[PDB]
Amino acid sequence: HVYLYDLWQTWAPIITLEWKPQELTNLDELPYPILKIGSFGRCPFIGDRNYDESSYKRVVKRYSRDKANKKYALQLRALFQYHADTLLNTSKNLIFIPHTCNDSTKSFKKWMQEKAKGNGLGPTRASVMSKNMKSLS
Amino acid sequence: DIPPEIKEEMIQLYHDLPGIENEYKLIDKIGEGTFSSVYKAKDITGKITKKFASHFWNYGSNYVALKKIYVTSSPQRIYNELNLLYIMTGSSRVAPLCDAKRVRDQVIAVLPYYPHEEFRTFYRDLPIKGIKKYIWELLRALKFVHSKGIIHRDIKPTNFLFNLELGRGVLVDFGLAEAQMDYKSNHEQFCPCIMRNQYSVNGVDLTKGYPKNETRRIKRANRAGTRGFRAPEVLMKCGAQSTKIDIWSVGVILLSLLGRRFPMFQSLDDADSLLELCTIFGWKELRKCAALHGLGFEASGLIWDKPNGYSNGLKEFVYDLLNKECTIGTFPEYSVAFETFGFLQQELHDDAYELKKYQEEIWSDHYWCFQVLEQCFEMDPQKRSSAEDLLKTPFFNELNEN
Amino acid sequence: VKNSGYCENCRVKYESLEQHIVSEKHLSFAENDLNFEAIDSLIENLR
Amino acid sequence: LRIIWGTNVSIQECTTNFRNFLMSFKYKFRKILDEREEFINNTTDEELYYIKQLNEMRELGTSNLNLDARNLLAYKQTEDLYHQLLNYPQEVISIMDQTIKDCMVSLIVDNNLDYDLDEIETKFYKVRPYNVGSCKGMRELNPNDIDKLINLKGLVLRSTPVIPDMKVAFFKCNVCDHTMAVEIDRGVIQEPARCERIDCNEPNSMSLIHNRCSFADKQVIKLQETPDFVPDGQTPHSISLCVYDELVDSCRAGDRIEVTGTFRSIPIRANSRQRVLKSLYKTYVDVVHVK
Ligand SMILES: Nc1ncnc2c1ncn2[C@@H]1O[C@H](COP(=O)(O)OP(=O)(O)O)[C@@H](O)[C@H]1O
Ligand code: BEF
Ligand SMILES: [Mg+2]
Ligand SMILES: [Mg+2]
Ligand SMILES: [Zn+2]
Ligand SMILES: [Zn+2]
Ligand SMILES: [Zn+2]
Repeated sequence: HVYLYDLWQTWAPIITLEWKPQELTNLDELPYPILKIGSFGRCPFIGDRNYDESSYKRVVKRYSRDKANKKYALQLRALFQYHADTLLNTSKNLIFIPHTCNDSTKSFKKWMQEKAKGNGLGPTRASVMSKNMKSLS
Repeated sequence: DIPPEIKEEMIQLYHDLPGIENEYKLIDKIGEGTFSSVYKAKDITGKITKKFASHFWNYGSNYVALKKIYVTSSPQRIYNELNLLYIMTGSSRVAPLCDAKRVRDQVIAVLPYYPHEEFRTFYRDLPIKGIKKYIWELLRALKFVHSKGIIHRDIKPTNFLFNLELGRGVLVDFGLAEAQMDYKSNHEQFCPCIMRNQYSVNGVDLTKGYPKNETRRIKRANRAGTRGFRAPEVLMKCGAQSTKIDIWSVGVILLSLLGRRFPMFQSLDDADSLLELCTIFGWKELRKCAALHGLGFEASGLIWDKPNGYSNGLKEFVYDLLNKECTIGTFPEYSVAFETFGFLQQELHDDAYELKKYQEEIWSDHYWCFQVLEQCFEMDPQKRSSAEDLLKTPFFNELNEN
Repeated sequence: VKNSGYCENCRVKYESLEQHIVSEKHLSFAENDLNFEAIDSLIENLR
Repeated sequence: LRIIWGTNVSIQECTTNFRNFLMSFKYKFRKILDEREEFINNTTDEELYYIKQLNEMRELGTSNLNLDARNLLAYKQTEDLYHQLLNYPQEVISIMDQTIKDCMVSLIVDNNLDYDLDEIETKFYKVRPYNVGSCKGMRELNPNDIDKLINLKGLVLRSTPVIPDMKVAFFKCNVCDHTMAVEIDRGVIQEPARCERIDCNEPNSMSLIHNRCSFADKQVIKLQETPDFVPDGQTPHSISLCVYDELVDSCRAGDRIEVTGTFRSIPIRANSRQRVLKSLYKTYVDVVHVK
């Protein structure tokens, strides 16, 4: 369970939620989300549901999108490179720090080699629920 | 060459606004929001061009952004919006209103159009220089805002318009913005949440229990914000919400850049946000914050991958975020995240001359970014340094050129 | 379709916005200028 | 979503509809349903009926709201809520009470009134409907009409004294003085078989204290109907109303009243052999509103 309460108990508890052990059987749908990171810059607490980073069709689509946006990213880096400003930067083309990291391009080459053969507002509501409401629920 | 399916609503609004046909010509709809929609239009009469001409960024042609609020919004709320935008005119980082008028219920606000680029476009591929400049501008804007003595509850990249070609950005939405009221007429009694109303039997302890029949009231505190970008202060309904919730949101945006995760905190409710904070920081730390704010908190039985983990700091967190991307290879070859990856590899212990100069400078920049992140990410409000204090960081040496 | 929300001006929740705007209460509220007097006070101060 | 079992009522939808009706009711709608549009007033019809009523409810401090069901029929959005109210008295009435409390506290909050919400949330609000359709008499109420709103008019012949009704039992453990209080649910009290304490366990330690229980008022009123329609050769029939709480001692003998309430049926025990019930159910009427 998770329990957060007023120290002086003058006001009702804010969050009070408890879960039976049986509903916790699956690790994918915990009521309290887990840090299942996923990939492709998604939410850290969500992942690649119905998605596989190694799926060759997905790899090809992402590679095509990336090669489409190569020039724009290069323009961004050229605009912003160690001068802390744009107009001050006005007067070397690039700096590439090497890494052992795998990327879209290297993984793509590996795969090719492998296959080479509503509103936002709501009415204010009361806090105390009647006992008859509890019975009805 | 524009979707006519938008043109029908354009002309509908046009004839719904009989005092605008001569005044302005509608160009296009540029912005969409939860509380309103934003329309681009041309200025028929040049007086508005002369008015706040300095305010109008002179990049490109001068256009005007039209603020068509939704009718459902409270007239009192709209009055707050227009008054707040009125009383911070001429700041060059806050957007000043130029005109405002209404037709019966419908109300339209005239704002200077700010040519910007979508946050989705560039968060992945922004050099740490870009983060530096963006955060510097944003903190200067919030410094002005807090100097004026208000709180802009909804702080998010969608509500901040930054231009790369100009290299500058301005805040626009002030929809949920709240003016800081008079807090009162040591820090342990600063905010134990006993303020304003309700200010100044033993043997029974509800430490491990929830009453069967509940006969007590809930906190009544403002909860305005966004899905995510919400501070522990407001998240636990902690009383006397301070301006520093804004800088907390700023730090959240900052961390979103460092990790290339846009939906950084997918919180479907308060519970999701609280548990996510528990994951990132630790059960004990969140309990300590709640105790500081005069609030009991308990959680047991839950399983965490990092049990009170990440106490090393946020470095390990962004570290394994980038680690899994590295193993997969999500990022492109030219992605600027790899330099950050190398920075964390080096610091966690886990021609060439220009190269060494460049890497030294990025060492320093990543260093200072990570020690300003922890500077902002602290639950204590009184300890949380103000926006001017953030700007006084050694990371912000580019203001020193004044 | 998705235009379902809460009309704080009318303190009412609507399944459809296009019908709430043409609702009798909402139309009467729109036709009443007494609710917008404070707004007009700062509107005129612009000019 | 989530209709209750045995009913056609969904809590969320019914609360939404009732709030909608409360916010946007004008007496001109009832005038339209009355085909009395030539009598439409510019002042009273314009003003919001129930919002104003809830206001004076707040200042005066009363806890009971009297609702005219034909007003619900007037509002298009709550035409179905009318039939839901007739067919399902208790559930819909509780829904209405919760919605009234919600609307009161919301109206205080939205205007930021200086009046404190301490009293409001602690108070219990009640909705008392009336003008619920026709009378139909009592000879014409088939057994399928059990637990429905009915409208009865007649003469109050006799009124019994106040009968205490147990609400909370006060069983006391003789051994360890474990005095547990048992609330009554659906007219049933469950005795602790042994001492509810774990350290002390003695089944005979329980001995109910009659005097320290908390009771509630109950008055039975004998009403002789005077239906608008009478079948051939039908002598007048007497029905037994059962009022509760504040309505006790309100209706005096000889008053010609019109009463609305829930048509109930209860087994009657054949006292020849204890705990044996007759298969014919006695019929009575719980009372919600008296005009
Ligand atoms: N002056 C402006 N220039 C360009 N885009 C704008 C401007 N004002 C608003 N927008 C766009 O419209 C969106 C919604 O406007 P905003 O004032 O934030 O409304 P809301 O109160 O509904 O959130 C912003 O997120 C932004 O994309
Ligand atoms: F959706 Be806006 F940021 F009010
Ligand atoms: Mg906004
Ligand atoms: Mg806004
Ligand atoms: Zn506090
Ligand atoms: Zn409305
Ligand atoms: Zn005992």
